[PDB]
Amino acid sequence: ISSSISDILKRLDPPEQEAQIDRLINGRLTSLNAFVAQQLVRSETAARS
Amino acid sequence: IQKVTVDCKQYVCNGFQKCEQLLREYGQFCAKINQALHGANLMQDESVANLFSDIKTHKSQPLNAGLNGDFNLTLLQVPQVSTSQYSHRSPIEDLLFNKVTIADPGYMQGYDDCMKQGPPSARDLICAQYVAGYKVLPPLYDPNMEGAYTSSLLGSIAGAGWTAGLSSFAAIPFAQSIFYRMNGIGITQQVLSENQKLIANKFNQALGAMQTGFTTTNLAFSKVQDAVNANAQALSKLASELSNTFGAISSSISDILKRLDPPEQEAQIDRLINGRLTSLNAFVAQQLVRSETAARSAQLASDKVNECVKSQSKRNGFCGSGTHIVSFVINAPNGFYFFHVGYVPTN
Amino acid sequence: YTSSLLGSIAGAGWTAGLSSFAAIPFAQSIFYRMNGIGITQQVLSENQKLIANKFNQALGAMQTGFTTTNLAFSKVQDAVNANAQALSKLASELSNTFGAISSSISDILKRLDPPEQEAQIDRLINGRLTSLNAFVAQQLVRSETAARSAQLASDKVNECVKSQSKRNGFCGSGTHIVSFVINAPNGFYFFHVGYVPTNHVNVTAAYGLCNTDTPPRCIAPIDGYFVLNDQWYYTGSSFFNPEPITMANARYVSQDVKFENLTNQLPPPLLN
Amino acid sequence: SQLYCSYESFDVGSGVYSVSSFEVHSRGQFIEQPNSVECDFTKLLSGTPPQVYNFNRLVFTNCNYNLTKLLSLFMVNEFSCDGISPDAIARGCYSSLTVDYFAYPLSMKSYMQPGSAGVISQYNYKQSFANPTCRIFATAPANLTITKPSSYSFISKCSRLTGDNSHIETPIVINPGEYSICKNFAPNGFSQDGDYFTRQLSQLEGGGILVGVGSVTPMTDTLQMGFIISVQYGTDTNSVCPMMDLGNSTTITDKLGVCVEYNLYGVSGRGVFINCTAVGVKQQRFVYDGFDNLIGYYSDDGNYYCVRPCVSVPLSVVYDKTTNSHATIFGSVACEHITTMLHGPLQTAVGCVIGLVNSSMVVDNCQLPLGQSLCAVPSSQLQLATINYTQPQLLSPLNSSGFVVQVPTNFSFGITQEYIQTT
Amino acid sequence: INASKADGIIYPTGKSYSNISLTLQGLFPKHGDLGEQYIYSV
Ligand SMILES: *[C@@H]1O[C@H](CO[C@@H]2O[C@@H](C)[C@@H](O)[C@@H](O)[C@@H]2O)[C@@H](O[C@@H]2O[C@H](CO)[C@@H](O)[C@H](O)[C@H]2NC(C)=O)[C@H](O)[C@H]1NC(C)=O
Ligand SMILES: *[C@@H]1O[C@H](CO)[C@@H](O[C@@H]2O[C@H](CO)[C@@H](O)[C@H](O)[C@H]2NC(C)=O)[C@H](O)[C@H]1NC(C)=O
Ligand SMILES: *[C@@H]1O[C@H](CO)[C@@H](O[C@@H]2O[C@H](CO)[C@@H](O)[C@H](O)[C@H]2NC(C)=O)[C@H](O)[C@H]1NC(C)=O
Ligand SMILES: *[C@@H]1O[C@H](CO)[C@@H](O)[C@H](O)[C@H]1NC(C)=O
Ligand SMILES: *[C@@H]1O[C@H](CO)[C@@H](O)[C@H](O)[C@H]1NC(C)=O
Ligand SMILES: *[C@@H]1O[C@H](CO)[C@@H](O)[C@H](O)[C@H]1NC(C)=O
Ligand SMILES: *[C@@H]1O[C@H](CO)[C@@H](O)[C@H](O)[C@H]1NC(C)=O
Repeated sequence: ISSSISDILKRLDPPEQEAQIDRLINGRLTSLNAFVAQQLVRSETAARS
Repeated sequence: IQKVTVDCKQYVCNGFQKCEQLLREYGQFCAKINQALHGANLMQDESVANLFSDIKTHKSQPLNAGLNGDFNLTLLQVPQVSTSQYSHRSPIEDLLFNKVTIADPGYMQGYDDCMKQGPPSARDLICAQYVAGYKVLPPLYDPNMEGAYTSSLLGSIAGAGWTAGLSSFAAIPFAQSIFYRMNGIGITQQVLSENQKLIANKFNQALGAMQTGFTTTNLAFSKVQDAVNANAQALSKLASELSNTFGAISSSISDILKRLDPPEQEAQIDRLINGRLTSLNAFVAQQLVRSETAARSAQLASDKVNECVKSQSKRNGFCGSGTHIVSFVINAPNGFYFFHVGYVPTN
Repeated sequence: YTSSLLGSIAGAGWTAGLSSFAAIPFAQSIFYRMNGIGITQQVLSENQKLIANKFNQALGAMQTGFTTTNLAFSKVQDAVNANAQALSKLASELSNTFGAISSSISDILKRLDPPEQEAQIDRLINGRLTSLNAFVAQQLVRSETAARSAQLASDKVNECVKSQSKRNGFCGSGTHIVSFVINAPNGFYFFHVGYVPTNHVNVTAAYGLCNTDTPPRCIAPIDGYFVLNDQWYYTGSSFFNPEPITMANARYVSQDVKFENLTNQLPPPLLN
Repeated sequence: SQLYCSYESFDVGSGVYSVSSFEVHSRGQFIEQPNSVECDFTKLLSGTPPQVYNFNRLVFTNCNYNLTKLLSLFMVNEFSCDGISPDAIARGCYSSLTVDYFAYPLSMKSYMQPGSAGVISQYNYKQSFANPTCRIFATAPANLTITKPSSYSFISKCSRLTGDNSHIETPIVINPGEYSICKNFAPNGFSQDGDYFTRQLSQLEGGGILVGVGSVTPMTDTLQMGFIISVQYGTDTNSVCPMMDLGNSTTITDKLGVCVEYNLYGVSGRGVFINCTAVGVKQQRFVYDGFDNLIGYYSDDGNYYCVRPCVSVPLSVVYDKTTNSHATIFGSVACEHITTMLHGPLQTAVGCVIGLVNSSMVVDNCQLPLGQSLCAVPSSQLQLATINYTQPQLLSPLNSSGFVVQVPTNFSFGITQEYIQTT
Repeated sequence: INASKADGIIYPTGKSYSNISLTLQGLFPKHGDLGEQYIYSV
């Protein structure tokens, strides 16, 4: 419902607020994985340059 | 790099009939993962084969068992009779391979050993390949064949130092070849004649020092450990992401099938399918990057063999620091380990 | 751009820069290139038509080299398949349901009513946005790879096409003589022509020759080998042809104990 | 044929491909269930149910129960479960079972939904979602031992009066699965509607005046009850199992090393059991890894068994399109496993292979490399051949003063082709 | 409480672990906590 946990906690009650927060946790972890892979290639490219 | 392929049906669904029924919708995506990984491993096989075609020695010369003139090359020479299993492994190569922790994949009896092993061992990540679904593949050449290509480089004969090109093969002994290489950097034959045995003592002490130079503080040996860890961390990501719940009640299909009924259990399995299929895509995407990176680095390895091992380099910084005299190469886990020998003035 | 590289002139070969431009005919450039790898002009002047016949055989043979067995020609298909697979991934991800009741937005609207249809559509939105992010990341990595491979392409043309590299392995195997490059799908295609010896003769050589005088004057070959055929002779490194020792092929060096001490039939450099 | 289906084409290039391992089969059962006691429901079945704010809680740990009898006595009007389903309760084991039962009218079942702002959630009962839980509203049997209460009552107010003297009022709300301090006003139910109760709170309780108001609704023709049921997994060495007919206890002694289904004191699954040196604490019946997987077991036989996961043999297919023949590579598995436990073969460095013929050939170039310097050369069966290492030509050093060289006598021009991608 | 001697540590309720180091959520005492001392006349 919102990108912010604050809005999720203000608008919902369990067990629904956990499912909505779990949407962000899985999304941000997957985004963090993409940041790591992107940074690794950039780190290796600059290491051979 | 370590060649890995996955069984998309097994990795996503783990042999559960109900999950595989849902996976029929995503059947196209499972097939592409098997084909991207397969295509990325043919590149490895072509890369390795083309590398050893460039490293190949057309003609070589005999070398004495150890003391060549006054230079001692026992560390770089394959023994006449070898107690160890590897027929073409040098003593310095044994020390390098004895200093790095590599889990044995068991290319021919690994499946039986994993069943026999009750207590956990260092091959737990290896034995997880028959559980999760991935498969570590054997390399194109066995270690004996790899050692043959590198051993033939020590006695490789090319044209003389003053000769043009590589169209002739001169049978100049190792000692006389070292003195010519030192003569091309500013050491007269009058100096070489007078300090002939001093040079041999200097060269021998340098070769004997690298026997204890395999430490984590060294940059070159630090890289050989990172290559092994990168292979191990690629398998760890495969196994660890099989415990990701992806918002479901459990990461194991058994627990979902034991606590829920349709239509809710099919939705929970769909969470694992989508999460695991996306994880495989990331694993495939980074495997292509690693394979291409190693393929390009496999090109650089042959360039340094033809510029440091088979010929003395007039470059600066290339083929090691200082003024290049000679360079040797040994097989190392996932690549080569060069010993560039230079001329470092001290006074 | 590529077809102009064939008639380009950059220098005399023995010159040391790009400043000058010498209009030496293509025939005379190859022979100077072959003389740089260790073949004397006497062999070239005697085997003039033999070299051309060998060269024309090589140029006609590369017509039949365009097969999947060839490594270089396979890399051409691999690049086209890399481009094709990029478009295939975009098309395939629109057949992905991402857990929705369908992969078609039309089906979701047909099958469902709000607020349930918005959730199913939002499921496709997040999946397709994630797929495009993965597509963009792959395209950037490919673009950098092609960018850094284009730098090597400029390196290859300058060293292999516009000159004769002395580096083994680079500009092809054997001994580099001339490299031709042509336009290829998504890159360039080279033809590294090399000098490949086919037969050999084992001959005794000498590191150098000295005379029994004070101080002992000693000489060494310039770019070939001192060779026996009791007299000594000069031969090219890349071809066997005993020739007299002279200032054209003998270079003075300091005295060494591994050189031959000569007393009879001395070469002209060691006389007087 | 699986390779054709994977590539979705009858035309597939010649190569070595990884195909799916065939499905592994269970080969027996390993059941170890105790003759545990019967879960005591005599409080729920013999007595007057309490009110919603004074609910009774039953925790069952090491017992079996007959869910058919409980479900036959009651008539469920609506159940809402999250995290688990009632059938799963009816067919599986769990470490514990918590049942909070109380009298509750069906007309007010809306006030027990998650997120209600009404008085039931604030002051009487709030369901906890930390465990797989279900909420059940049913009707008690008419003429059994369950006796109807006088009426249904709930707490309508529970506040604290602390201001200048009493003007400031603050409600007191209950955390999930907890009682209200206003329960002690009328622990057996409110006598009349709008009963007003006042207590002076001690200093250790925070001080102030506690005010509680009770609301009473008339009793219905049939007793209506509400149940909040929660279960736990992996938190005990013994399980609460409904009386499902699993079968007799079996011994794994005769089936060591094979993959069988197991039901060990309520923990179910599939895997391979191996005799192992005892590790871990015996008092705790199971040994787990970091990832919460069962890796060890202690049995009534007195041994410690390592529980290896049920696995399948990897498979690979070698295809040659021109000669139209194939071979199967069983990777990392010796031929004794295939030959004697399959539900001729040749042992190679890459595993056990069926289809190839050991002609002891050596080949310089082969386009089907199996790995470890092994490749398949087509012939009408493919033949197992070894990649050849051409021995370098040897030139002995010259014994005389000079050195010996090999100069060319004839030559050719070799065109090496290379492709560099640019865009 | 030292917690390097495993002081006041409650074992997992129904599981066991062998030769592994794990992180667990649970009710554990604080390191260096002096607590409250009680003396009996005995
Ligand atoms: C199965 O359980 C144990 C095996 O434990 C072994 O311990 C080591 C000695 C080593 O061999 C490990 O690989 C094994 O895990 C056996 O129990 C003991 O067996 C011995 C010999 O038979 C006997 O003297 C002891 O009294 C036994 N102790 C107990 C507590 O039972 C057991 O016999 C094995 N059963 C088999 C192999 O059928
Ligand atoms: C040449 O080098 C080898 C390797 O260092 C020397 O062999 C060593 O000799 C002593 C005792 O045998 C020890 O340092 C090692 O155990 C040997 N290393 C081996 C066998 O690998 C050998 O002595 C050297 N040769 C000369 C003439 O000094
Ligand atoms: C916490 O425990 C550690 C280890 O049990 C204590 O360190 C020990 O200190 C004693 C001195 O009393 C030494 O004899 C031991 O060798 C130490 N063990 C080690 C270092 O492993 C530490 O002192 C304790 N902390 C306290 C008591 O505050
Ligand atoms: C040449 O003469 C010098 C001086 O007498 C001697 O040292 C050297 O060994 C001789 N070499 C040969 C090849 O005769
Ligand atoms: C459970 O109860 C039903 C009906 O009361 C009965 O038929 C069945 O035998 C009982 N099972 C056990 C194990 O007592
Ligand atoms: C093939 O047969 C020969 C016969 O002795 C044997 O030496 C060889 O090991 C066999 N090949 C394999 C792969 O077992
Ligand atoms: C315990 O684990 C260590 C690794 O930290 C390992 O070296 C050791 O062999 C293990 N011991 C047993 C009995 O498994």
